[PDB]
Amino acid sequence: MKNWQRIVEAKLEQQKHKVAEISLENGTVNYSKKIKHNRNLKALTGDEEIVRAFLIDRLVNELDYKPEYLETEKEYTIKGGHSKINPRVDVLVKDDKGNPFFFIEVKAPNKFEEDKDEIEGQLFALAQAEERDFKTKVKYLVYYTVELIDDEIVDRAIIIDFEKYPTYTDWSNGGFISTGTELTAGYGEPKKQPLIKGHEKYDLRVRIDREEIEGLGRNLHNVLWGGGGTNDSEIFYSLVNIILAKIQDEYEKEDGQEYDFQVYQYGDNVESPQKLFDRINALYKRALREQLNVTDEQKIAEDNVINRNKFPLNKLVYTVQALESLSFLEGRNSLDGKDILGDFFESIIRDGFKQTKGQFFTPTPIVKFILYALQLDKLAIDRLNNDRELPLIIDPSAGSGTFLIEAMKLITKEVKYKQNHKVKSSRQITKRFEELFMPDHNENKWAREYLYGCEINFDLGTASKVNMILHGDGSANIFVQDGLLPFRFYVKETSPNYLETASPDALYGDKEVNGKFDVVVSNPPFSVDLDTQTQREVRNAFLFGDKKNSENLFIERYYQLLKEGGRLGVVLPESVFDTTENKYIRLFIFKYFKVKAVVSLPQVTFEPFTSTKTSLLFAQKKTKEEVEQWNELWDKYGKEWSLLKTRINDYFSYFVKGRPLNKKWAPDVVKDIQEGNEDNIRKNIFRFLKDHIKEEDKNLEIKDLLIKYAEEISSISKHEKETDVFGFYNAWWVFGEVAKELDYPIFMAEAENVGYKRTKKGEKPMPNDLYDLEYAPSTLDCEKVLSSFDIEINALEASKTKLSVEKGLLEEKLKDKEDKENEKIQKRLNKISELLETIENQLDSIRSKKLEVEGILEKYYENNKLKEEYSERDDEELINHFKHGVLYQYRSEDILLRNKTVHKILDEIRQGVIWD
Amino acid sequence: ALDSQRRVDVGLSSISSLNSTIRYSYRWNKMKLIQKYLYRDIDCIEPLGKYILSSNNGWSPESVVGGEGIPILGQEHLEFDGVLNVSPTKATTKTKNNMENFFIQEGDLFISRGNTVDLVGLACVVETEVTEDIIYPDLYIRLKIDEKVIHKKYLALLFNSFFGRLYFKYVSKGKNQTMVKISSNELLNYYLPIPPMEEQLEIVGKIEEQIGAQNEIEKQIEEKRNQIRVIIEETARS
Ligand SMILES: C[S@@+](CC[C@H](N)C(=O)[O-])C[C@H]1O[C@@H](n2cnc3c(N)ncnc32)[C@H](O)[C@@H]1O
Repeated sequence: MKNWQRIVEAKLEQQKHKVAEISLENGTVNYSKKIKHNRNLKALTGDEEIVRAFLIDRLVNELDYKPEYLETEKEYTIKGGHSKINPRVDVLVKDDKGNPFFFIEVKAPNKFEEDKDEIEGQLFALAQAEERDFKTKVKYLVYYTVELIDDEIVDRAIIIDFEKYPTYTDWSNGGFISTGTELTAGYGEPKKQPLIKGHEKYDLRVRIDREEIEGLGRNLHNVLWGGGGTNDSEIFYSLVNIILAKIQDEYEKEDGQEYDFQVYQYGDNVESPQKLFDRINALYKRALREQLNVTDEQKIAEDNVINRNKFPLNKLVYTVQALESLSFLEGRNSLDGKDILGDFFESIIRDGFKQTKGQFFTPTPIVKFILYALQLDKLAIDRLNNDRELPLIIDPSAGSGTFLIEAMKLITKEVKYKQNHKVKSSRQITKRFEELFMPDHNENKWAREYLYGCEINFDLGTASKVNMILHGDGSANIFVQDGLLPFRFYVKETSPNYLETASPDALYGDKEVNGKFDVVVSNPPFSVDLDTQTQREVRNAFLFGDKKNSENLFIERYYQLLKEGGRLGVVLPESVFDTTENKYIRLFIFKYFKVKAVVSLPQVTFEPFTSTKTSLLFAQKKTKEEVEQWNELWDKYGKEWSLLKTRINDYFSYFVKGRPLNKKWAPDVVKDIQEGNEDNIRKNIFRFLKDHIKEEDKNLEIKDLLIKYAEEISSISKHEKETDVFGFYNAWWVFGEVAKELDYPIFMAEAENVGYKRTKKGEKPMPNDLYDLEYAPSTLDCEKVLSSFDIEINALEASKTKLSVEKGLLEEKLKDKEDKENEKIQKRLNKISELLETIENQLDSIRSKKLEVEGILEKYYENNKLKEEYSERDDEELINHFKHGVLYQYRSEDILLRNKTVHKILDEIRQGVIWD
Repeated sequence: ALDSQRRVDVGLSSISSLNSTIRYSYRWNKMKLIQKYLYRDIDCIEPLGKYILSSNNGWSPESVVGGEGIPILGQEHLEFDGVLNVSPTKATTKTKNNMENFFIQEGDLFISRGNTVDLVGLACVVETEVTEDIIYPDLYIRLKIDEKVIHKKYLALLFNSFFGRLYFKYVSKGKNQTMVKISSNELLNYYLPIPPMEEQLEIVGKIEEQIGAQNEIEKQIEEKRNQIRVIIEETARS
């Protein structure tokens, strides 16, 4: 049972005057006979009636108002079109002059965010009728509701002046005018309670309920967006700036003084929507002088918290009023409000941002596949166990911070909740886990140290920062200073900076490499369009900056950031894998990286924004010993090829072209020509060609072989174009020779579907083919689904037993009555009896499914743990149990890591490849 | 069994096998694995770039069904038997400046560039008398080959066989499964089993006889159709 219902019942019962009675155990409500009712109310219609009764009691007893001026349940009869309408008004209180002092509409607290559409259907018609009949003006309209904070009932109300905004246009430009949060006694002008730290009533809300955030989101989509305006970037940017200003408010305003985000309200009545622009602009400078610490005087001077041409201030004041008590920095403290604001803002980004070529977001299913396929959870657990640290993840092209957000929510969930048994219980490990995850109010506290990022777009940089603040991080490490800038330019106030550090590498070519990060995940842009202000990095900092393909620079950056043994999972375009022009980069990776998985992706992945085939590359940086071994083998086989080229070209000129023998040739060449050791002649042809020769070629004469080949032997003879890095040898020949010695297996797979299809209209689910959700929680509580569920049924059983007893008493008291007049109410009692039997019928029906789900729990669960045979959810039967009926709740949408059964690509990733 | 795998375990040494560009990808390595399985017992595997003389891409201007202009073909005229079933339905009414090589001649090899992933790279040979000049659309390639080593119809039959279908289902580069476009680069780099010309003629003869059998079946079919017509006519007349 809910405590607040009992508190309200006790508060209403403690009043001296017994005018209204309620009984939750019997589920009945009774009122005094003074007010006429057109129907016999016998069942609880909802919380609305209780709130109305509480308001009536508050008006009569606490505010000392005369009851004769209060009117409730007023009946109206109107003929609308071909039908009849009977609207009702909740509370009417008129003064001595007849004007309505209180025009109060009562609605349930849990129904406020979804009943707004009916408000227009209940208020405007009555005003129009009043104007048609008496041509008078109503003074103030009051909308009242109750809220529960720290077991205390607080009042949040909206007061609208009808005379101030006589027209609908003026009311819309007013932006949901609310004169005061609370009423005032002694005929005083309405006054709002300050929102200031220090007083629990004055303080903001920290217990954020899960449901009203969805109502706020849909109201913003239906009002701010205009209903017909969707996917507009500037409105989203204005909302982002407003939220950033609010964040700065909680950051700087601190305790002992009221916040400046709320309407200061020096006067009793709320002022015009104007005279707030200067406030919000100065506040928006305090932000970016405190958080971002920008050093652009022109950008500060241009202000532009909003744009006045496309963002009218009425929507601004609506947004400000809607977000007064929703403290974002402190709302994450509560368990209930832990993830509410993050989901709210990710929904804001999802619905409202227009994305297209150049600027579009990586879908979540691909991001989670990338993060899990790197075994990032296991890497983090091993790092915590061995070195008492977490992996140092960076995303050098983080647009909206999707990769970083998913990495945060993955590491926290895996280390703290899911795979917490893997980590050891040593005292040092325990204390490190204490300063990392334990406080449980800000579990994403480690991110401030172990999560970096780089974005070139300032707007998306601010969006990423505010998103990742609302998800729990401080978001200090996200940089808006371009991905490819040198490591010296990345500067920020906080002292621990792993991106500043750099040092030249002898193997790389004397160029500077960072070598500090563990994991590098990114979605590289198709075309970097590197800025012309700093073009020294194109030549000096990067090996292949002079080439036409400037996006292939990103791969080189991934070599500099990673540590010796680091992991790299990126979505490279398919053109990198199959195009001759990109060959230089493909020889680059094999030089320094251990390719481990190439997962192809369907072209429906990025629809509708772009239709190009992309592939996933998973690689691991190679240590100094392996790359020096590669260098020495390359040098050896390149020298051997260099000798073979000159020898075989000398062989051609004489033995085929016919040019006389000369003594200026190699001694082995000249003697093999003179004494005719044709076996060595054939052997050199075979070794130089390697492939391109068959078993027929060995017997056939060398001269005809050379004539037939010509083109192929010339192609093999020609050396490479990149030079310097490779060393004047043939890449194909020497690469084959070296790769014969250093062979390792690469895993390749293709996905046909990715679990979704994003047409221009909307998403439609499809087979996943990448990973499979768990669909069955690993922790199911019997008492959570049992006791609370049976409380309702046994309370109803007790209520129906009491009803049966009273019905029997009425039956007897009518048995000693005369039948003719009895018949009508006897039939009414029969209707009551059939209602009771049918209601207990559906209670018995739901008790049957209760019994069957209890049986399923007993069959599949042993001490709230999934058994080993049911641990890997290959059993479609249990899955179908959870995703059907009433078991929709308590589902687990996490990605399932089977580790022993291979069905989908992620399982083969996590089993086949080894990261070491 | 091999084609329907969706998972390939590729070694590093396997990358540089007749590659010359160090291409590593799921599609390319799957194609190489299938080719290795095909060409296991078969020998004399040879590239098509050595025995190719020229390749010319056709082009087709704006046209409407009919139009009383010079006729043009359609994508349905290509056949698996390797014979171009000439039956144009549309024509172009306006004239161009040059049309010398845009007509179809007898004994030519036509390659399908853009079509479905199944029917892409489909090849045909023009064997009937062309008579009137007809324009062949852009989704075609005229292929002139070394006649001494490889026969014109044998290449078409190979391309229409699974030998070419498996290669072109992975080599094709298209934005959707409905249209994938091949180019001349893979035609240059394609590897073929090229037995002695006697074997090619023997294969062609077997295909022709097994197609003539089916021709007997449909000639029986129009015999039945004519029987239906005769029954209707005799019932109606009297
Ligand atoms: C790939 S999108 C989305 C990235 C990430 N998956 C996300 O959801 O936030 C990132 C965008 O930022 C841009 N971008 C990021 N880093 C850049 C850089 N260093 N130089 C130029 N553009 C960059 C790219 O143009 C790209 O369109």
